[PDB]
Amino acid sequence: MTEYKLVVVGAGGVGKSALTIQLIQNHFVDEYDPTIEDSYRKQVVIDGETCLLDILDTAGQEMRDQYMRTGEGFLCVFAINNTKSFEDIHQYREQIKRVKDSDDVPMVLVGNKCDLAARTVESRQAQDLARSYGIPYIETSAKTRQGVEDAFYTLVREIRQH
Ligand SMILES: Nc1nc2c(ncn2[C@@H]2O[C@H](COP(=O)(O)OP(=O)(O)NP(=O)(O)O)[C@@H](O)[C@H]2O)c(=O)[nH]1
Ligand SMILES: [Mg+2]
Repeated sequence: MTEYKLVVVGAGGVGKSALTIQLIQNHFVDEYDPTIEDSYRKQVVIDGETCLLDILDTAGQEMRDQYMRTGEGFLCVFAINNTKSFEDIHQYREQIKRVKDSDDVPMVLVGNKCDLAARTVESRQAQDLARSYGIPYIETSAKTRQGVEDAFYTLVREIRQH
């Protein structure tokens, strides 16, 4: 079956693992557990297509290039309550394009932790940034599961159109 190699990247503590585990295990992890490198494989049916999602969950701690190279699509995540994680987004995108030798790689910008009230990053500025990159923007919450499937499925569809 079709296998989609997805890579989750972004600053430390934005919720990369929480989003992935919510998608794979149906539960919100409210634990301090920094990631070094973890991979998840799950069979799923998306729009009638039986496929295998091979997800690489990466570390936020500044081996990256190696895994970005094989990745077919990327979820670039930041937290809506951490301005620094939003700014860092640019550095991650630039590194992905340099490693993939392309100006256009399947990508989705993910604004996580939208269940929080203390927002420092307006949805407008994130949407504007996404528009300039030419990629979709989706707000998620690993806690309420809001937008979780949306983020991953949209990335798969982006890969299908590339
Ligand atoms: N309220 C709320 N907390 C979240 C959300 N996603 C993650 N968190 C919390 O944020 C903290 C860090 O999440 P985690 O998934 O470990 O982040 P990471 O980006 O994977 N960290 P690392 O890069 O070190 O591997 C945890 O306490 C987790 O519960 C969310 O949508 N809402
Ligand atoms: Mg993690």
